[PDB]
Amino acid sequence: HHHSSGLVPRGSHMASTEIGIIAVGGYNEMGRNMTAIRVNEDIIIIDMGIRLDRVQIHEDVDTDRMHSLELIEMGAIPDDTIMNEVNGNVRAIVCTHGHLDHIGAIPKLAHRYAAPIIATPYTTALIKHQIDSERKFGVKNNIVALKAGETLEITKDITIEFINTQHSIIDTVFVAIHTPSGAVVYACDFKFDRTPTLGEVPDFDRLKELGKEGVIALITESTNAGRNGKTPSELIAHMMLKDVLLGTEESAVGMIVTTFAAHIARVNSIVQFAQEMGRIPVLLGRSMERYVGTAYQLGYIDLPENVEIYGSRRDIDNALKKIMEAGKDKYLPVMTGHQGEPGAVLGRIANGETPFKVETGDRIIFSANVIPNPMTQANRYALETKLKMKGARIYDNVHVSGHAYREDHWELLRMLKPEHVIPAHGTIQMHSEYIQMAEDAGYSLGDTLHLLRNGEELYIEED
Amino acid sequence: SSHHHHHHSSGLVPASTEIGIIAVGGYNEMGRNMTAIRVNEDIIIIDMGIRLDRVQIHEDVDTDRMHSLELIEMGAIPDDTIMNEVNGNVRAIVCTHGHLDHIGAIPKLAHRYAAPIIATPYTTALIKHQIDSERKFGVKNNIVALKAGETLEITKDITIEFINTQHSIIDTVFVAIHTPSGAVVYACDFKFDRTPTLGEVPDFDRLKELGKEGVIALITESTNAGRNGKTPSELIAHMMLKDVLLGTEESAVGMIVTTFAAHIARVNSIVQFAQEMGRIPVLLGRSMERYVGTAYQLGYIDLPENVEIYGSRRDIDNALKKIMEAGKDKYLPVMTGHQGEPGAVLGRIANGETPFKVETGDRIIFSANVIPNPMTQANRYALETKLKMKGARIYDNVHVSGHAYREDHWELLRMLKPEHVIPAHGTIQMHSEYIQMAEDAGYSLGDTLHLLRNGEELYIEED
RNA sequence: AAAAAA
RNA sequence: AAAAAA
Ligand SMILES: [Zn+2]
Ligand SMILES: [Zn+2]
Ligand SMILES: [Zn+2]
Ligand SMILES: [Zn+2]
Repeated sequence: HHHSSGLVPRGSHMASTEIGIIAVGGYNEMGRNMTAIRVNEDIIIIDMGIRLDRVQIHEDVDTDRMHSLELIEMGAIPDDTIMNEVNGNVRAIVCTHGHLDHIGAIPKLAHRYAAPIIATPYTTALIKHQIDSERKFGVKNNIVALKAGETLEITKDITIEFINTQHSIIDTVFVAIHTPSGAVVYACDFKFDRTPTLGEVPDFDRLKELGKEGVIALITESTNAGRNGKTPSELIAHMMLKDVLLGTEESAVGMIVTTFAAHIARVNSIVQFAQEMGRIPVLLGRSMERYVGTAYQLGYIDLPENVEIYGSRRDIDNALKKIMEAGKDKYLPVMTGHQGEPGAVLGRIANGETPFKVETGDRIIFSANVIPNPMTQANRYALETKLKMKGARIYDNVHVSGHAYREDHWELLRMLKPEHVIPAHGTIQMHSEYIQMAEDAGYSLGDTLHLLRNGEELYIEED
Repeated sequence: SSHHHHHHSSGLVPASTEIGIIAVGGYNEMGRNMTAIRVNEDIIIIDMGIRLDRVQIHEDVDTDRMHSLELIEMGAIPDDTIMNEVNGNVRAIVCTHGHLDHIGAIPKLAHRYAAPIIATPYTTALIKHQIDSERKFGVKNNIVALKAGETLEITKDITIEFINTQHSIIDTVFVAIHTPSGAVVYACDFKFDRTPTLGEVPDFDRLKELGKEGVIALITESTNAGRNGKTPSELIAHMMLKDVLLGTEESAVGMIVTTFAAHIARVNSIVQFAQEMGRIPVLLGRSMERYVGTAYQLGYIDLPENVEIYGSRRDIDNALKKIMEAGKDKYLPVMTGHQGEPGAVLGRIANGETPFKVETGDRIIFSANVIPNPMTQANRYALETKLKMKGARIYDNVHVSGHAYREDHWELLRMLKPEHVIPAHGTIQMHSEYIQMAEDAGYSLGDTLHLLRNGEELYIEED
């Protein structure tokens, strides 16, 4: 009557953890990133960012005076009101680095959470400055510096680990949240760089170790997952910049370099080249003085003792007057204004509001890309037109990306071996590209590969 | 009553040379370049090239068997019949380098001119091979090897000087035709590279000397004059390739590199990297063997004694079978097929017509660009689809251009100080970009800056 | 941005 | 691909 069919060994389940991946902002767009990681009833927030272009489309703005609710209505700050309906209490806010798409919304949203703000030293300095620049939301959260390779136990069941990585700003980290059932890894704004000009090479060994210890979920940026191959190293930008600055038959012509003030590796390269060219490096711009000086006071960069740094309008105008009468061949001005921002040094120069006069053949080196949005594109077009009309020669895009490419994401999937993968930090189109890469690696959409929209919670019941 | 005055000039001399710039091919399109420089009745032809896409659009066509007139009707070679209306006798044919857009039409057009063919040693080797495979015209011009930095006296009034430059193939030169009234400089397919991995740095000193001695006219390529800034050095391609090949956590996976067979510097880099990776470099492909062997056999490269080189179908299939049974992680195959050419090694592999089987995770590195015309785009798309469907990971465009950018052209204008400038070697759109740069430098179109079409002769007289 | 092809 | 603004 009855035949035996077979046997199956049932596994043990010694620890049941309910994980929640909550997408607050930056899953439908570039900017205003915010993620919440729930471990049963505790919540770790990662990255309260701003979306700058939605600010730029309104002329009468002054983000500093606006309340967070209007900023949410504008879509510039993550709509974190969904947090009142996530089942848990926030125990920490973590920021992976100091870019505004990760810390820009801190002074508008952090004060409502009874939780510290945990970040790397440079990031904590930048967060403190960002909060100090507003006196409308009095945000006085405890601010904790956690260095890369260090751990901090936030709950008996939750620990936070920073992993060193590379990016277009120093002191970027992966975040690993360790839970009774494994690790949740957050990797947004990262880049593998085996030859960085500043810092150490990302911790591939620890990444393999984490992959072997158990990763429940990987939250990772999708920004350049559609660019084939691997990201070029910062060394490539360094060498291209060296060739533009030194490899020329027009040594004694005027030269200006503009780049991101927070791109400390790039700025460091530029000032060392200045020493090679026999020119004095002159950093111009409030943001230049702030960011480079902060880096210097934390021991992140070294600086030649002939460097000159001016952030004040009249010190800047005076330095430019001194440069003009001493000879532009005698200095290398590194200044703000690469996106044509009004009020930045290069834009005031282009408008003739300056003692510095651009002449035919003067070289202007944009060690940056143009941010692909119509607003910044219009500003850069106006600035470049003005500079070209005064005879300047433009060296654009002397630059490499700060984001992992498709094959970098492939390698990170192979190292971390996550049970689940969640693309973050982009549009649904960038997520599409990531999804096709992840399917190539074995993941399945809606099963182990998850497409989230702003305001959605993915629940993971890990045995 | 009314009165004024004027000084009449003397009709006396304080012996007249007429210069002619004749555009035959390559001024309306990419490919089939050919220029004629006339000094009163003597003519120096520069570059009889082929335009390959006009061949590719016709099904199953044997250019080697075709007459010159059918090829001209196809648009695939310069229409030199206009030479029967130019008042002079051709005294020399000069080729600036061995690319097919400069030498491909030689076995169809050179034999009708009572003149030698003058080129650099490597270029002469390639020309001799090109003639040997010709099967319709009996070509018996003498081929004279002239090294860079040497001069050769062609007529009582005309000498030819080669100046070394950098390009995507070794032994490229500028040509300076010295006449009684000054020099005519031809600079097509050149690139400034202060750190080349092969050859010497272009002779900037001689270029300045020429500019000060007197240059009547500069004929120059416009190919990338619309690219802002300066061309990245070949060292950049070298370092990107080094990082792709060496910078990975997947040491023991299969890797295949494809690149231009004539890019001897790139191939040299790849083989030295193979030595670093602990793999055996195996060059596969008829063109690979021909070009690399000619370079090695003339002392342009050195090669490790473990290198293997196979141009024959069965040596190739045997080497691939040996690679599969010895382990793909133990070899670095450098092969033809980067444009998806049918019959090339990579294409036959993708078609599964070889012992080599591509598996998931195998890396295919195109150290090349996709040539922007619909035919090669279709071929590369088919090849890439086939490779991706077999699990390959694609690293594309690990590559830098071999052509000067806008500011490189600016500095060459500043060095050579030509009286007249003539853009060549591109479409009228590329010439538009050049013209806009040259107007920035003081030239005026139709006066000292001249946009010529195929089949036009520009006259340059003495004041 | 000018091949591949034995 | 996330600013500037003494
Ligand atoms: Zn960032
Ligand atoms: Zn970001
Ligand atoms: Zn060429
Ligand atoms: Zn060419």
